[PDB]
Amino acid sequence: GCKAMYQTTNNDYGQPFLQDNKTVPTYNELVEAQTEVTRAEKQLKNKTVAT
Amino acid sequence: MREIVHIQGGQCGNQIGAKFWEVISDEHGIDPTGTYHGDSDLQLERINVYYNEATGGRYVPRAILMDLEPGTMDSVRAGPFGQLFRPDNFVFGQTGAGNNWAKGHYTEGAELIDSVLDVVRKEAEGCDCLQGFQITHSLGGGTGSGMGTLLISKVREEYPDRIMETFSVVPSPKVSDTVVEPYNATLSVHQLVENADECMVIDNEALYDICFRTLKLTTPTYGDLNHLVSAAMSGVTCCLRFPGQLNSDLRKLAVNLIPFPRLHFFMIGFAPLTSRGSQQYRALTVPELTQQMFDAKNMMCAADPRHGRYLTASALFRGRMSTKEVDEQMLNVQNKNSSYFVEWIPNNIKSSICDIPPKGLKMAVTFVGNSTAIQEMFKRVAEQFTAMFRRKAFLHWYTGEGMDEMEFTEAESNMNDLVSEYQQYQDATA
Amino acid sequence: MREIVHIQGGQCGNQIGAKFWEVISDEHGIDPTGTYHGDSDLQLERINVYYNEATGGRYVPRAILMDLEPGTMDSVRAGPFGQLFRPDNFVFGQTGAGNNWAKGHYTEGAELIDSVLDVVRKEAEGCDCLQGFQITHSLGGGTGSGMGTLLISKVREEYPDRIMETFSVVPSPKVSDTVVEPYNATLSVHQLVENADECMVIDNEALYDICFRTLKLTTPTYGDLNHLVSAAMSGVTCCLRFPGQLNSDLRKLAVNLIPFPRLHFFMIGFAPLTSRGSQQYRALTVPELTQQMFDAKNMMCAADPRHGRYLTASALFRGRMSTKEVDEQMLNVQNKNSSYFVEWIPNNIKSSICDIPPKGLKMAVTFVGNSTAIQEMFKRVAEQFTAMFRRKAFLHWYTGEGMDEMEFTEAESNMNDLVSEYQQYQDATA
Amino acid sequence: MREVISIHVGQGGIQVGNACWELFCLEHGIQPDGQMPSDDAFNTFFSETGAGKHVPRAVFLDLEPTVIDEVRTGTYRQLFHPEQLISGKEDAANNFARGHYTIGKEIVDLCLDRIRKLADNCTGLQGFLVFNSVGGGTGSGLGSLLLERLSVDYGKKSKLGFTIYPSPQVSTAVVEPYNSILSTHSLLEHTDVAVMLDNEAIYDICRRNLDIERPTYTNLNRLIAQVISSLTASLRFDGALNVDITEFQTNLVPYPRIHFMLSSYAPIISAEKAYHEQLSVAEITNSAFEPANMMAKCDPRHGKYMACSMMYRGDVVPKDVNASIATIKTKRTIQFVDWCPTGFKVGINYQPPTVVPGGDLAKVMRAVCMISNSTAIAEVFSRLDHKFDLMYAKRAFVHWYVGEGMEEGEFSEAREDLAALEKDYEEVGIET
Amino acid sequence: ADEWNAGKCISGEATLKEVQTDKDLGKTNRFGFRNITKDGDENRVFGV
Ligand SMILES: Nc1nc2c(ncn2[C@@H]2O[C@H](COP(=O)(O)OP(=O)(O)OP(=O)(O)O)[C@@H](O)[C@H]2O)c(=O)[nH]1
Ligand SMILES: Nc1nc2c(ncn2[C@@H]2O[C@H](COP(=O)(O)OP(=O)(O)O)[C@@H](O)[C@H]2O)c(=O)[nH]1
Ligand SMILES: Nc1nc2c(ncn2[C@@H]2O[C@H](COP(=O)(O)OP(=O)(O)O)[C@@H](O)[C@H]2O)c(=O)[nH]1
Ligand SMILES: [Mg+2]
Repeated sequence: GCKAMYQTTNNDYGQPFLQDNKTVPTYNELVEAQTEVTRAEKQLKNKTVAT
Repeated sequence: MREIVHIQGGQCGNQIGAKFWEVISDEHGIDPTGTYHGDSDLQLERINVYYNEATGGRYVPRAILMDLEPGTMDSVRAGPFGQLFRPDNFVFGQTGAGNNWAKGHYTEGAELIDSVLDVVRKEAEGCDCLQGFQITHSLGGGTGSGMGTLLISKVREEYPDRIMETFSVVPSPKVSDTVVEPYNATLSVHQLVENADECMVIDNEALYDICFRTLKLTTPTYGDLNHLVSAAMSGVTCCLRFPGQLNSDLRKLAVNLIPFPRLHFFMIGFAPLTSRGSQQYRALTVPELTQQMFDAKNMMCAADPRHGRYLTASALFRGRMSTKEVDEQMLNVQNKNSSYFVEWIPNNIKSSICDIPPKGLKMAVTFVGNSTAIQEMFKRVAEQFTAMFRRKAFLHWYTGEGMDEMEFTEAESNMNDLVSEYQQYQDATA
Repeated sequence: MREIVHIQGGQCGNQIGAKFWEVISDEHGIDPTGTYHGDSDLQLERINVYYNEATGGRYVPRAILMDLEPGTMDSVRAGPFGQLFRPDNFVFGQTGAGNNWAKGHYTEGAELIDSVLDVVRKEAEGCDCLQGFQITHSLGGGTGSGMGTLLISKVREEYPDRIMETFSVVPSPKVSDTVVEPYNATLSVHQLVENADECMVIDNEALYDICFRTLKLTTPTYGDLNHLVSAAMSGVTCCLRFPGQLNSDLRKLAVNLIPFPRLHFFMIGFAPLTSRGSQQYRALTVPELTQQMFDAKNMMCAADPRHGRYLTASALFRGRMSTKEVDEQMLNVQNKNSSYFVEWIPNNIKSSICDIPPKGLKMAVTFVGNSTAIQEMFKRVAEQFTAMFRRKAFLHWYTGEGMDEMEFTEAESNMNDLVSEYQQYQDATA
Repeated sequence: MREVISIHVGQGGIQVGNACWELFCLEHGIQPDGQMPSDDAFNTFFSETGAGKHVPRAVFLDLEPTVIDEVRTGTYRQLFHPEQLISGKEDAANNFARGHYTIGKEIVDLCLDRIRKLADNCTGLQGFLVFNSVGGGTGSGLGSLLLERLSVDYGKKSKLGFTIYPSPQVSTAVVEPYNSILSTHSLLEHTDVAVMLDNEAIYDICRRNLDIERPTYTNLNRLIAQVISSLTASLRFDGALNVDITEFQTNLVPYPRIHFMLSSYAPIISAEKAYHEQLSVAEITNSAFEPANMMAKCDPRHGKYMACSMMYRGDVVPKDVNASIATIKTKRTIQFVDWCPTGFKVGINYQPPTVVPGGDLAKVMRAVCMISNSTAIAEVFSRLDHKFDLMYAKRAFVHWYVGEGMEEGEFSEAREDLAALEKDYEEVGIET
Repeated sequence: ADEWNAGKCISGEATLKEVQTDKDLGKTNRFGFRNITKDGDENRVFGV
């Protein structure tokens, strides 16, 4: 019994906005910070549930 | 809202229905006392499909239990989840059937059917808009195939437009349990084809094989076999109780799976099924779900699906997955294996998606397929019947209760009629 | 204002009356010592209907107890709630009738009835505005069957415009306790049909069937049967003693239920009734209440409604509920069972809503039905009567106390005429 | 200066009267005990006692004490006059002969004396409003008797009857087709205007608009009270186009025998789905002509229209009504009779409707109430005629009537009057 | 050689939740067609 299991499609229609309008990251840092984003994507499952 | 009423009869039917309400209640979060204890709101929008609300706040299922002997029902009421059933819904005889089809359909069943038919009517008129009936029973016994087929015939007269579901545990020669199985089995098929709208055959031989080889458990019991039937049955009507991308109730399945009115015998399967020690090494993705879906050893029937041609198949996907990948897998199978699919019907596979997977699982698929390979089960039953009927063995009990051998001859011809007609579409060419 | 007096005769009548007074006292909050300790204003709002106020502030029922034997009289005096009755109202003979209608109607009744008629006149002249009389008796016992009907004749002779009610327990064929029973049954019916404005029939076998099947009691008794009858009796005057949306009284019921002067024999029933095991599985709603009401197994009579057609029916509803639901249910049942309803009177169902349900229940229903199926009881009674009378058996007891065979012939002819004229309208068509 | 007297007879009339007086007190702010905490609009329904409380101008009449005793023990005990609540001892019990020949004779004397004691107090009496359910004993018995006595004692005063006829297919009593026709003969020549208020139509209104699947009688009575307030609203409230009671029969009655009409009301909405529509004058007037919104179970599309008296209360603008009415005439599904070119009598009031606290209705700026005379009302007289002939053909339930002092042959005149009335509707409807 | 049920089972126990009247009389419990207004406007005239 998991609470996250009950989330359903058709709730994907408009729901707020995660990133606020006053803290927009610049283009320079978004390019620079892709190393951790790729690193986080690859090993997220390996350190949470694989252990 | 479009409710369905459940009727279970006979020894095997009660055992199947005993575990069905265990699975459904756990899915909807209902304790043995009938008080809702769920966590998510989606468990209550359509809970009235299966359960009735009572004053005081407890939910009672609309289930009817019928038998000629009180032995099995006294066992089911004392077990867990046995207090849910309304005490007024138990109807029983005092003589039993003894695997005598005539006794359960002509002499004893004919005098008790009036009482059980009354409570059947009472539940039906209580529902706002009835959708149909679902029956769990066995074709290898007296009380099962006797009143089971009698009840369907009677129900069809007062509800000619409502749908009907039956889950028939038919005998297999490898797993023999009674010496008079061929007699009463071929008699029920005669009457079952005329009335029921959806019939899904099941063999204990297949369930024993899937437990020993796929699930890989050393000592199976009837509890485990009943569990596999419960999961498959609940997956058929799951989309009727939860939101999803494509909704498809039981009426939609019948339209897309039945090309001709007499061809309504299907074979089912459930995926994924893994052993207790090998679930870490697998990946839960659509490509791996479909490969086990089409496995010949994964079906719930002794018939080999690779010995004939599929007429039409239906796949109910549960969980969250991309719709493009679902269809791409379906189209790919139909092209690479053009030899196993009938060609005069284009795109003979149906796909349905629902958003709520079973508890404790990430993705699941319930497979229903109308295949011409099902004729093999009728072929072997016919051989055993005619060999034993020629010497008129074990017959005087069937003929000793107002029945004549004329009905026996008619039944075997009609089942012969079904087999020949069912096969000739396999050889049909455009 | 519009109060009624109660008079009871015979052993069965006395038991019925005692339990009825117990039920009424419990519902109105009157202790066995006659002191008021109710909890609501509506309890004391209309207490004048059934009770009298004496000095000191205690209440006494306006009940008149009549009999020829002091045994049951002393038993009911020493039993519970035996102190409510005024000691003067006890009038009894010293010999008894010995289950002889002639003895109870000509020899001792004629000489005893002067005092009981005096006390009846006293009560009737003492009450402000009389509404009617209600009498509890049986048609099998000689003393009740004779003295009660003679007193009905006298009371109708002296008070022409008032209403008379009789709650009579008619003989049953399967449950028989007297051998001369058909004789005095027919003799009672002949006199009763001429004078009684209303007649209500009860069957011991019907009560046994109800308590064994619907109630599922292992050891029923006369206490339980009297409790059922008492509840059904108080259901009639509930609407007269309590406010409601559509109030209705005895005259209203008579006008709306009696089409023709001699067709005034009704059958009653009470709902809801459930066993202790199924107490919590039920939901109290108007649809299920009407279903149980129109269920033939709930009737207090052995006559089967499916063997005849309803002329008129009435349904007194107790409790807070919507009027549209009741009206729609009545129309729906009348349209669904149109073949069972007489067709030359449209909307032959009367519904009344009262706002005070019985103590302990949120809702309750009382049913009074005038159907053509009641002729069967008279048919059986007349069959037994003529079978015994063709041989003149047991006739010397009746012929030795003033009567002769011409009275028996006239009574048989009148009963046959009632049966024939009552059956005529069953097949009469428009 | 302008007054009307209200007569309540029978349980059906009383149980809707107390609902009406609940609404009237809220409109004028009179507390239930009768006092006003903090101009003389109330004078049409109430009369000052000299110091403090205001008493209603209505008399309650009944033969059974159950409903009256409910009022006397209720919280409205201190409002009504103690001796204006006339009650009997014995019920009529669905018998018309009992209320017209046996018991009703001994009570009508008491009521006329009180009505006389109420008319002398009034100085500018306008007319009478009488409430009674036709399908009952005392409702039809006493109601016929009061109409006969008032018509000779007062004469030219206009009498308005708000009758509740039995529903077409559902009913409470079984013999009400008998005593419905008997009272029909009496009211034809003794009341100026009669209104059809059966229960089936009101049940449908609650189910569709308010979405009340299981309504009780109180919901029905509240809706009726709103119509009565609107009809009288022009008498006690200033408006752009005022309409008096005497200005009804001059504009609604084509011929003296044709004075049966059916009503409608709009808007009827809850307070949560009212956010999603603007309730413009153009659409509220369209909902008034919806055949499902008629207060009587009759389909107006089966016949012509004679006249329509429809009133707006609120902040409607006169130009808006003409624009809305012009659209109606251009519509083809609504057709009028050929000899009546203009058929709209319209009034405008400045007083928006009020709502009882805890009531089902919501408060809005606009409401329209209609009284319409149409040829389609001929169906209801036929359907009761069909039911009566079925039972009378074998003289069912007749021994109850002949034994109470009424002649057996009286049923012939009652039946023949309805057939005469039908002949009038079919005769007037044909073209020229 | 009979429990408490001796004709008393016509009216027994019936806890407080059972006895209360139905679930709604003359009112709608549907979300969209209910009568209660929100907290923001306890009273406002419903038009334009
Ligand atoms: N609209 C409405 N109609 C009612 C109401 N109460 C009774 N009626 C109507 O009245 C008819 C029966 O007459 P009743 O009002 O019950 O009794 P009555 O008018 O006082 O006449 P009696 O029988 O002599 O008491 C029924 O068919 C109903 O249509 C009510 O509260 N609202
Ligand atoms: N799946 C399953 N099958 C059962 C069970 N009990 C009996 N059976 C099957 O039912 C067949 C015998 O049926 P029978 O008891 O005669 O049916 P009946 O006449 O209705 O009582 C056997 O071949 C068994 O395989 C059970 O608990 N589960
Ligand atoms: N329901 C009920 N019936 C009773 C009771 N006592 C006796 N009877 C019935 O009354 C019949 C005999 O009547 P009887 O007592 O002789 O009447 P009596 O002569 O007037 O006293 C029997 O058939 C019984 O079924 C009782 O307490 N309750
Ligand atoms: Mg009344």
